[PDB]
Amino acid sequence: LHSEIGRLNNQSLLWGPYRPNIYFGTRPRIGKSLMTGLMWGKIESYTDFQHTVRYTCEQNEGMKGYGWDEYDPRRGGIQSIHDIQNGLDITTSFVKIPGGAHGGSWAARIKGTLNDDAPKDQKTIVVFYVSQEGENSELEAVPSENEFGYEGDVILKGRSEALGNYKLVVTKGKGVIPQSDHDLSRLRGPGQTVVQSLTYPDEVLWQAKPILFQQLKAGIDWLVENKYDVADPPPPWQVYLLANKPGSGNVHIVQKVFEGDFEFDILFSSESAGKEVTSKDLEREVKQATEVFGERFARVFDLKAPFQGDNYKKFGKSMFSNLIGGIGYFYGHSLVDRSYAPEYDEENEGFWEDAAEARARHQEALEGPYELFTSIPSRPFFPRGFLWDEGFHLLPIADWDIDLALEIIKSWYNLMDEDGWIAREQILGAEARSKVPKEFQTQYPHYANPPTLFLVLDNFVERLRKLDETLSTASVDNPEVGLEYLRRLYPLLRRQFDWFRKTQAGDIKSYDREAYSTKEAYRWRGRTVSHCLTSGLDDYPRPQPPHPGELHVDLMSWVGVMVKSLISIGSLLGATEDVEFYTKVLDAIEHNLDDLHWSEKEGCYCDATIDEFEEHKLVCHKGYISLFPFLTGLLKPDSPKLGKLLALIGDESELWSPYGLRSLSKKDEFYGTAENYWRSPVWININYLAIVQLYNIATQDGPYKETARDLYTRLRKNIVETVYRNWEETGFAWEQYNPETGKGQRTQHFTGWTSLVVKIMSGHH
Repeated sequence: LHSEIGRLNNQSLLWGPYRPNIYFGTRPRIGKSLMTGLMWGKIESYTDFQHTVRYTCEQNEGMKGYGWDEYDPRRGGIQSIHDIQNGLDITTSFVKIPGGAHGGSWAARIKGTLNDDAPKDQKTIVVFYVSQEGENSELEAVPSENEFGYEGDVILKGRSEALGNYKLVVTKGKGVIPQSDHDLSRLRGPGQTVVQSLTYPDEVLWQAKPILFQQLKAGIDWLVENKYDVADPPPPWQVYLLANKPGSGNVHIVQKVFEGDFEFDILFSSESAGKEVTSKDLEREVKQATEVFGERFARVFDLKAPFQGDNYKKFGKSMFSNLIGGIGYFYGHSLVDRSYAPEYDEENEGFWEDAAEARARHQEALEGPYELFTSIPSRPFFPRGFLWDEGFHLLPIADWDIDLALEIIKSWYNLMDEDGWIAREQILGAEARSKVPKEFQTQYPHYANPPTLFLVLDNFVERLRKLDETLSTASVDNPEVGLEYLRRLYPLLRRQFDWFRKTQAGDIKSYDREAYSTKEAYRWRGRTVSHCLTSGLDDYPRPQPPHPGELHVDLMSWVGVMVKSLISIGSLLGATEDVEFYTKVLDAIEHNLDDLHWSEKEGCYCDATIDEFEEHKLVCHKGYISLFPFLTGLLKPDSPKLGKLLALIGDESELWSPYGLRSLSKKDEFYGTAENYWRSPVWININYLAIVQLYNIATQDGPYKETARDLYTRLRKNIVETVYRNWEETGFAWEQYNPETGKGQRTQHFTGWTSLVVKIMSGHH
């Protein structure tokens, strides 16, 4: 029965608009299969279309905003695109019809409304692009009855081993289509829908913009050869109509030209299900999906005061939809240095100089291919998987559909190598690579990343202890199924636990260092003079200069996070001998945290080095790190240490801003310095951690209960209000928030862990 629920998940999830990197497109969770993509662009001149056409997501002055208003990966949703440069408001409704053996049918409606500042007679080119990968698959445009193209529907008939027999329909649509009076119209027709059927080698099918322009250039070239010139030129929009050439190939371009407003449907019908999907079907299914989404949101995201209002529900719905709407499917080779150079051991002083040099050898090679099914931090800037980012993304998603979360966990853990390493950044496929500057492509098997995924596993277990509808929760409702998942997964967690210990261990036994345990002490590999990429808090101030003697309090606490999860998961499966070792390791970390990291002079935890005279120095920079053992849920509520920390959090002159907790205290000499990623600004992800911990202290018999309650109340308000104000003003979620002015800065469309704000509003942690 485990594989039963599994088999039904595969099916429910297989289709999706899983191409977050582009404005709108669909592809299933299969590496080499059928992919679609939408392009549009105004045409005012003979040259302008190359600059206007939209495809892959961007964010600039040209585009106001965009994203999902509602979205379930199981049902579909609705997307709003507000395009200034093209005078266009676009709606993409996507919807999935369960049926057959192949993962259902699906449908989409593309609706374009000129805004007020567009000419009422604007000519807009629209392209739906369709490609298929595989050796023994076939896709064919049924040709038109009319001479030069299509007066109505365009029907694609295809077959693959993966999808079986299907047909894809691009409907006639509503809207004025411009007619041309020119001599050209004898040969090209006056204006109609047109199709071109091409074949390219599979590996380039994704490069749709160039493929398209290659045809457009080909057409213009033809005009020039055939004596169409400046004496009597055809109108621009007719020059950019492709000559109709339907047939079979791995690439089909469907082109429409519209005058004024327009809309059209795409209907994908699985042969193996009932009768085909019709426009009346899509309308019905859309409407019902909206209602189910409405209903679930109220249950799962019941916003507590003072955020019960409609304004905040709209905002909550947008933060969530964007987060879960950003899920994509990725497939391709990763780029790895398997050289395992000695210099990456980082055991000499000046080790960054060494490791720099090993990198310059360039022994990295492509490998895989691999698949990953994941949410992303940002459609326009970061449409790929990030290791620690995902722990936070899944916290709201877990709430909404735990089975989907567990699917994403499973996907991530399938990337783990023999040693128990997952690359912190998953760039699978040339399409993913296309958007990444070469310097950042190569992954390194000695680079760690905060095990934030464990945090979601935490939520699962607590839920465990205590049809679309059914499947979302199936893995908690049916605990035989629940435990089986954790059974298969456990080894890999354990492997990763050990991996941390083998590769990210610090030195006690070789230094002027005493502590309750000699085993437990951790250091991030990867670190450069000014940076520590692998910790996540890339430019948070660290010991100077970097040094193999370092120990890093954040890292230690992350290990704490894992031991606690393994303990809990171990119990659930009765790994006697295993639980015991974890309990030893835990007990040690608690003691050693205090021994190695706690400062009495400073009343908070700190990082550590060894000196210009070879003894153990603590180095305190009041900030997020300083709070780490707290943020990670490692302190007993009655702890005095807890006390002095809550002092630090609450302290206006240190961390406490009107807008949330500052990455780093104003008292620190490094406040506001360098590039200032983590040297002041406000981060929803760390603030989220704090808020959860406060609430835990605040709902327990214990001596801080009431200092906790005041802090949770005020932080929760501060954080939500900043994200909201900024969303209201700019329509975006932002990567971080200015501590002085409250303004969103850095990466827009960051959904992204800024979406955690729906979980902050809905309380009950």
